[PDB]
Amino acid sequence: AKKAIDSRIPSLIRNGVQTKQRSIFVIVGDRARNQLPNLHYLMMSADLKMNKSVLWAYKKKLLGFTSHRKKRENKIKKEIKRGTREVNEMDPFESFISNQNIRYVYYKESEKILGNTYGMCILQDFEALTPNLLARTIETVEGGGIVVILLKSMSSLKQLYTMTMDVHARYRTEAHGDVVARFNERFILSLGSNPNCLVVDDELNVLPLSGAKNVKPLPPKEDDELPPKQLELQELKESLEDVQPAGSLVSLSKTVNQAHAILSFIDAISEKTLNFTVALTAGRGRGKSAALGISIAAAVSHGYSNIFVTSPSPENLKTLFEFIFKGFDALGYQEHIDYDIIQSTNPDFNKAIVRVDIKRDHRQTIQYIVPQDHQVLGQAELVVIDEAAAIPLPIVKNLLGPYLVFMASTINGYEGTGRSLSLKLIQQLRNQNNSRQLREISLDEPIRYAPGDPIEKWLNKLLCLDVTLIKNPRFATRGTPHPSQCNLFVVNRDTLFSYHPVSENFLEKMMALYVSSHYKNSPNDLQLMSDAPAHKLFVLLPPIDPKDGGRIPDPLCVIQIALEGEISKESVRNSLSRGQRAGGDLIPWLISQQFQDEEFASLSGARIVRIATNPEYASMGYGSRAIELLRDYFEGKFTDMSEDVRPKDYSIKRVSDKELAKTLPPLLLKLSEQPPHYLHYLGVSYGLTQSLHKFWKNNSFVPVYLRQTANDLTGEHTCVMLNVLEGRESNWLVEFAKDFRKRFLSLLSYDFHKFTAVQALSVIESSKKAQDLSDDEKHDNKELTRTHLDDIFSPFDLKRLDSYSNNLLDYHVIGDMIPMLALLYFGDKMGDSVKLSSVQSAILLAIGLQRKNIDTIAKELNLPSNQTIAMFAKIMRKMSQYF
Amino acid sequence: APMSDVGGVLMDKDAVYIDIGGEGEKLMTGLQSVEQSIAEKFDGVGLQLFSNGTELHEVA
RNA sequence: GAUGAUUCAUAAUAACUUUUCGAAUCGCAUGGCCUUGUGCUGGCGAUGGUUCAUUCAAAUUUCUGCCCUAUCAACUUUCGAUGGUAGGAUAGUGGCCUACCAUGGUUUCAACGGGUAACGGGGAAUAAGGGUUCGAUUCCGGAGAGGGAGCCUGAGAAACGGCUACCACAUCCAAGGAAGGGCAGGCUUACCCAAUCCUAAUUCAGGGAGGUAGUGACAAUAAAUAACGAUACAGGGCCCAUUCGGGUCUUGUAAUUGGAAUGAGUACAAUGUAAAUACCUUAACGAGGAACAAUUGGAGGGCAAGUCUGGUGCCAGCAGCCGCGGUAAUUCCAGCUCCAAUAGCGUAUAUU
RNA sequence: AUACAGUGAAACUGCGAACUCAUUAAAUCAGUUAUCGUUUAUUUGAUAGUCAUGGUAUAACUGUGGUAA
Repeated sequence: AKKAIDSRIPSLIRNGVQTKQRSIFVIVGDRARNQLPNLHYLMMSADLKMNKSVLWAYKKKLLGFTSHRKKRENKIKKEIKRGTREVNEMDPFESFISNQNIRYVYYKESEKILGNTYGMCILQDFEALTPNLLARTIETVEGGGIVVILLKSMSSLKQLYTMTMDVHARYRTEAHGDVVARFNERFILSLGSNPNCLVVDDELNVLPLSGAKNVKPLPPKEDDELPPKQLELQELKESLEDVQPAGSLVSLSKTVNQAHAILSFIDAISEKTLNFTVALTAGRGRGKSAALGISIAAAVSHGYSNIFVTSPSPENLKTLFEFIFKGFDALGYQEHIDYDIIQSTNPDFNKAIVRVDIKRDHRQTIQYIVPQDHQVLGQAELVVIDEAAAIPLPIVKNLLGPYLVFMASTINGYEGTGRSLSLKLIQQLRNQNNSRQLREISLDEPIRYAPGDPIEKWLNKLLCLDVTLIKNPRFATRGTPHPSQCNLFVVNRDTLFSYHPVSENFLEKMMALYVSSHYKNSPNDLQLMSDAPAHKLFVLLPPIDPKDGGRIPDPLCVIQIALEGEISKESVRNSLSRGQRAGGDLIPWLISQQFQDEEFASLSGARIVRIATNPEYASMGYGSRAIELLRDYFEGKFTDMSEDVRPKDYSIKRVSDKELAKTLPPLLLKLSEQPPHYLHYLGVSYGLTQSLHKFWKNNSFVPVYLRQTANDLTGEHTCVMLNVLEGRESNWLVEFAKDFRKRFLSLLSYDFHKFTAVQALSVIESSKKAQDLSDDEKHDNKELTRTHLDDIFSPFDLKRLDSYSNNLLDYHVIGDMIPMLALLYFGDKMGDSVKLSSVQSAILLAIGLQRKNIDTIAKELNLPSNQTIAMFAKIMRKMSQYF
Repeated sequence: APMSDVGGVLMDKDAVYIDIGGEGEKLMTGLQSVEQSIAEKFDGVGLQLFSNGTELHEVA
């Protein structure tokens, strides 16, 4: 009949409504979809102003129903014809689906829902939860909303049971070398830490494993009582009503951080100074686009004719566009009357608003521009550079100029490349302030939900997004430890993600190092390092001090290793047996495509996914020392020669199905504890920069591949470097390096034409490093024959070469003669007869292989043009002597 | 109809009444019978930093 | 060989064909021989298939017939008009169409044109089994099935089917796409193929053809709401007339009392019908306040320790649910008397 | 039922599926012919001499999937 549900559930929902905080329910069982309408109606009975919209995120198929109205009513009518249903009867679940406004979304298509806000969210499938999807949905849930997770899987239920009976115990049944849901286990453990989480069954009985089990109903709120942030909003709105006409826009601002940023922007526009720069860094959901829309409206009110806005793509910018539109409406501008919208003629922009024209008063234009384009910026009054962190850094450096700059950056964004490139852009901002004046404003107050939201706090703790690097006072007092004193340790991933608080703090430090090190990140990287069998984690520690007394150590370097080769093939076969193969090897496939080589399929190697060193420590050599220790560990020097030592498998006790029918591992392990497999090589795949290339050159890696076209986000080409371990043949590496050298000499013509000659010679030297390290001296460049010379060069061309050697001719004749000669010199088939300087060889490569103009080469070298011409004349004089 | 029953939910004062409508059921009953919390179990459970070292129950 | 009549039927001869058709089928029987081969062939029926005839239709065609009007005399070649030859087309005749060729065809006897309320007329139609001309049935004629256009399937459609393009609406969506075509109502149901008849491989199935029932005073029907007595008490009842008066004679009683009758109803059955309702028939109950409780209108009083108004005491007028106490309180002109229509009976306005 | 043999879903095959809005007086309609000037699903009556048994292609049905549909 009627069963009185537990008093914690309505208390939790009404507390969330009163405090504008979100809540999370985990419904376990088959009737979770039957219990959803009760939760939604409790939401709506608590709050009438609450948003009605429901979001349904599912992986593959809907849980027991369909979303098509005609299909549903046809099935109902056929059931009426059979007679199994009364003519007017509805399951409350069916009425819920029929009446309520539900947006159905796949897990893969979580990008579409980013702008929208939803009253309720329903994650149907737990086992496929990814951090990116989780963050994307929970950001859409408004304050007071409910995030429901449906647990309908028996395996997940048994994992939950075993885990709550024993936190130490884990349920991994019938699991070979494969994916292990360590992230899901950490999720389930963190649900007990969450204060606004209830775990209930299909009969709405509260399971006491939740964090909210000691919840109490709040006292009823007073209408006179208001939150202090809203009180400061009232004060700022009173000041706005005193002001005019920007006061309406300030009232339109939803947070005091928005109001302060808006007032700083308005002060900048009132100054109207070209040397002034305002840099706004915001969290996600903090209305940075709202602040910039008020900025554009305020500039229009001041009477700004030229508004240039740039972004990597206008799909980052439509939000700014409607925010600008409602700022225009608040000022008094109306569509088709005083402003007109010209959308994108380009189909790739999906009819995005590219041109905004304003007719009243003087002509005003708000136009979207390409970030790489900067020559049109000569007549720029105000420019908003949105997602300048996502914009590549040299593009930003070129983009800086004498015009009003409003920079937009996303600190602590869900995409970690946003916050890492935000840190690098903060460094570039500190460079920029050193000339043009700069003022920095930050936003951390959410508009959708209350500040200090428990769900947001739990999500940030779980995904390690808000991890920030902090200098170590103990390490500062003890001084920088010596790299030879430092040592390498393997991190056991199970106890790393066992959610013990010490391991949580350690993981926070490693994630802080990871993000602060590399400028490219994603939340799925955490699930990747947790749940991939091939991946291993290494940490470089300072030497252990007795004064620490068992305190948590602070990492110096972080190494991520992915095992790619023949050892991964047995796991790939298991993945093919169990459906999908989730991208095992990258370097073997790339080498197989670039080079037809059957032996590389047999060879097994390790790829360094990321090296991470602390930015505060500069030129410590910790990364190079870590690479040397890793190479020694894979060679076997740290490994004990005696095999009499026990393997000592520190895997956590895995509960079986028969065990259900019927002490933590060490966080850090010495290198001698585990013996690595027989690995043949090390590889790295990274965006080509001068510092990183120098670092890997000092680590003695040899390049075998450079990607033809650079990545759009980074702007740097992908380079692959290999290093053969000792005791393994390097003939294949030497052949690969030689063919890559020839390919690079050819490819300097097209898409490498923008490289500097110094970096080009650096690449050539790194390629020649393999030939230098090769023990066999049989292979050598063949000397250029006289018949070959007469074939590749005309005799009267040689006469012209001698004439310009005697300086009779000009440059414009010898320009034909240059490029083939440079190819000969950098192929070194001409021999060791003529040795050129480094600067002279840079000039020769720049003219010949890169097809660069001498004015540009002189500008790059910071040398006089006549001096460069004389140096080239000396080069070709040596050439003419050699011929 | 807020005073009346709509669907299964019925609200009287602050209380909500909702109609109801093997091994897994047994382990759910075990979960209901369990009163200890996983955070307090984490408080009991200690962690070893290294292979041979002092196990710490809580962070310093 | 037919026929009033043929180049028709039929029979040939030489050919021709994207050229056909001349049973590779099905269930009931296990037939009669002797050759016992397990050979020969054995009967009733299904569904095919050729051509001709028949039937069912249909298309053209023939003559005979329908209003008013010259305040409508020329019409046709102004989608060729009238013919001829040949062709195309069609199921087929044909200006049906196309070349070429002649030139015609219709008529003041009204060709031709206009109006026709042409919801019209037709003995079309059964009647009017004694309404004065009236009922009932049948044909209306055409077109469409969001709107133009092209196409298709079939013995039969330029299909209430489908398809394409175009035009206009409009619906769902995850925004990528997908599908759709109104009628009744105001100022719509249920039961059924039992009858009647039709359609299928067919007796059997199906038919919102068709039948039956329900809500729906209205215009208007045949009743009932009592019929016989008995006793007691009283001396007056009625008619006419301006009054004066006159005429007349078993009448009056809210008096008592007796048994008999039965309709409305309540309700058993059978009949009835595919089933049921209804009808017909029908046991058992069914009146004294016959409370098993008839209305509608008209005429006239009378009453107070009551109220109002006008006065040449005690009057006159208007009137009076109201008095002085009292609402379980009071049994009072006993519920004041009389008249008329009666399941009907008044008012207002118009009109003979 | 040692080919099937009773009753038979699905499927193949065969047959049937021929209300609204506008008003014309040789037009329509009514009769009356003609078809030696035509077409036939059906019904009915006729009608055919000129290998102990050929080859496939699929539905229903299995299964693997795509889609919001």
